[PDB]
Amino acid sequence: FCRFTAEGVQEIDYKDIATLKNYITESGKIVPSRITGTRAKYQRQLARAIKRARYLSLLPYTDRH
Amino acid sequence: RKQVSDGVAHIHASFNNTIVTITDRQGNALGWATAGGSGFRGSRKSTPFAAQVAAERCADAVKEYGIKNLEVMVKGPGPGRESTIRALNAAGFRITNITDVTPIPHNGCRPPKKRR
Amino acid sequence: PRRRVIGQRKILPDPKFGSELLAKFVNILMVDGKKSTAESIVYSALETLAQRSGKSELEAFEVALENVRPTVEVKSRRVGGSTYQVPVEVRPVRRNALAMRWIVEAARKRGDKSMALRLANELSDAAENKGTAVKKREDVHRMAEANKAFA
Amino acid sequence: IKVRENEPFDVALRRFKRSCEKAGVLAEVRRREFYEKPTTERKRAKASAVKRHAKKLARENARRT
RNA sequence: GCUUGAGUCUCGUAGAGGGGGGUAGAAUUCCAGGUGUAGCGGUGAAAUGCGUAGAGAUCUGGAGGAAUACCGGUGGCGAAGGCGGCCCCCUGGACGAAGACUGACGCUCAGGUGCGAAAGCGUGGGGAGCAAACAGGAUUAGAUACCCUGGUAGUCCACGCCGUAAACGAUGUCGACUUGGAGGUUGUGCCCUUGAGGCGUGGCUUCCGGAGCUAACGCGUUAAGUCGACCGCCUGGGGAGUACGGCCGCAAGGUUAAAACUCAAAUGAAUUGACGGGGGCCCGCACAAGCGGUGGAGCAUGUGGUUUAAUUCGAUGCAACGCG
RNA sequence: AGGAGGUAAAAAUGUUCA
Repeated sequence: FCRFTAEGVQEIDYKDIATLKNYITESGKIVPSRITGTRAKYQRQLARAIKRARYLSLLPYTDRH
Repeated sequence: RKQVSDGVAHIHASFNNTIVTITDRQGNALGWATAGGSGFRGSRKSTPFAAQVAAERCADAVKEYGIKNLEVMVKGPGPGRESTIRALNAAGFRITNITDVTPIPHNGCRPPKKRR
Repeated sequence: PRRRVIGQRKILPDPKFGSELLAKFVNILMVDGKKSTAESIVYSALETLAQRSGKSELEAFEVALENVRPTVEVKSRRVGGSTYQVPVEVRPVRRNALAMRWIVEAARKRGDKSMALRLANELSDAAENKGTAVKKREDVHRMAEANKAFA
Repeated sequence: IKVRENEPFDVALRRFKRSCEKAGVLAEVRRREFYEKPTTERKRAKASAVKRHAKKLARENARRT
C-alpha cells in the first residue's frame, strides 16, 4: 500500500539503521514484501543490507540476546 | 532455605510432556514438577490438564524458598504452554513478564523423517 | 433421534400428595405394567423410612436422593482416534432420574425379606450415604475426576 | 517475544505468539526432510490460491441467495 | 558488392551463473562443573533404552561437523543437471540504449568430444545430525515391514571413475507468420516529479482463453496453429531393453541389440454405472440412552446329520429353519 | 474477509465357465 525510493530515487544503505529497523519486526526478522508493499527489487537490496547490518551487530539476529 | 525473593519459571512443554522447573534469577534450580510425576500416565500425560497439576505441584515444594514474584519463559510447542501459566498465576504468584524461548534453528541439522 | 427433537410427556402426580418426583420413582420401579403393586411398595417403604428416621415422608426421600445424585458422568465421545472416556456435566432432569434408578437396582440386591422393606433399608442406608447404591455414585466420580483431563 | 504490559493485564493476551512463528516453523522442523516436497506444495499452495481468486472474480452467476 | 541474417566495439542493468579462500549467528550432539530431584524418553498403547553411580530439566564455559531460519515469491540465473547467510578475489552469459563497423562468417549436424541429480566405486581426511545394513522392543496368524529405542556404510571435503533418472513443459533445434485479457520480473524513451504516476518501446516468464488443430483430454504468439531446414526415433503384446558378440568400466554395470516360442490382443482418451479403510450433506431402533429378552434348563415345534424297508417332496445368507 | 495449532493401532482371501 505504501512505496519507497522507486519514485524518490536513492539507494539502500546498511549503515542507515534508522530506516532499516522500520523494515524488520522487533523480533529481528525481515518482514515480507506482501505486507510492506515494497518493490521486489529494493527488497533484495534491503535484505542484503539487513544481513550486513546483523554482521556488524547494528541489528539483532534475534531479540532474545 | 536461603530465602530467595525473585525467580523465573521454566516451562518445557513438549509433545509428550510438560516438565515445569522453577529456578532463581541466576539459573540455579529450586524445585520442579512434571505431568508424568503426578500420575497421569499414557495419553493423559500429553494433556493441558496434566500441565495444570504440574504447575500446582510445582507451585508448592518451593514454599521453603518463598518466591514472591517470578517470570515465565515457556519452551516448545506442547499441549500446555498456556494452560500451565494460568494455574501458576492463579496459584498465588505474581507474574511480571512472560517470554517465549522456543529453540528454532536456522537450518542447523537434518530433522527425522519418521512417522509414516 | 436424528431430526426429532419433540418434547416429553407430562406424567401424573402420585395419589397421596403433589410430588411428581415420587410418581416418577414409582414408574422406574414398576415391572410388567403392575403400577398398583409399585405404589403400594414405595408407600410402605415410605412410612418405614419415616419411622426409622423421625423425619417426614417426602423430606426423608430427598435427603437420600441428593446423596446418590451425581453431577458428572462418563460419555464416550471420540476424537477420531481412540474413543477415550470424557467427563460431561449432567442435566437436572437426568440428574435425579439417574439417581432414582440406582437406588432401585440396589434394592434388587441385598435380599432381606420383601423389596418394600428392602428399598426402605436402602433409602435409610442412603441417608448416612454408606450403602451400595451410593457406591455407584462415587465410582462414577472415581472414573470422572481421575480422568477429567478432557474438555 | 517478551510480552509484559507491566501492571494492568492480569491475563496472557500474548497475541504475538499466534502472530510470529511459535507453531508454524516449530511444527515444521518437527520431522520430515523431503528435500523436494516443499516445491510441490509450493506450487500447489498458489495453484489453489489463484483458482480461488479466479472464481472470486467470477462468482457473479446468480446463486439466488 | 549491399543490408533487415549473424558477429564485434563504447556505456550501463538485474541476477541462489561457475571456481577458490575466509567468516557469522541460531540450533543439535558431546565434554567439564554448579543448583536440584524421581522420573525421562516414546507411542494408538507399551516396551527396549536412559536414571538414585544421581538422568531429564536449568545455568555458565568449551570442542566440533553439517545446513544456512526470516527475506523467499507458479521470483531470478544457467545448455541441462542444477544453484540461495555474509564477504573478497578470478571469471561466463543474457538484456536494454543511441550510433558506428564487418559484410552471409548463417541453420542443423551421423560419427566424435564435453558437461551430466542421486545412489554407487577407488585413495586420503572428516564424522554433529540423519540413516541403508544390522540389533533389540512392539504390532501381527506370521512381520527378517509399516511404529519405537539405538546404529555401520553413506551423507560432507580434495582428486579420479561411473554416465544412469518420471535427466519431464513426458513436447528436438532454428527461423517466419497468425485476434486478445489479466499479473509478475528486468531495462529504456517521451510527457508535468505537476502527488503512492500516464502513454509507448524491448527481454524473460505465469495463468486464462479465440481461430485453428487434436482421438479426446487439451495446446493455444514460450503452440500440440500455419510453413520451411536438418537430425534422432517408432512399426501389435509378451519374449526383452533380455541372451550372444563388440566397445567402455576397478566393479556394479552401461551402451549397441536379436531369435525361437506364445497370445489376438496389449494400449490411449473419454462416458454411464458400481465401488473406495476418498470428501461433503442427509436419513432409519443403525448407533447412542434405556426397557425386556435369546444363547445356560425343561419342553412344544421346524431344520440339518445319522439310522431305517421308507423316515414323501420342496424351501436352506439378510430375503430357509412354528416355512408350503 | 486473512493465516496457523489439533483429528483414524489393526481388518488376509473368494475354483474354472456363463
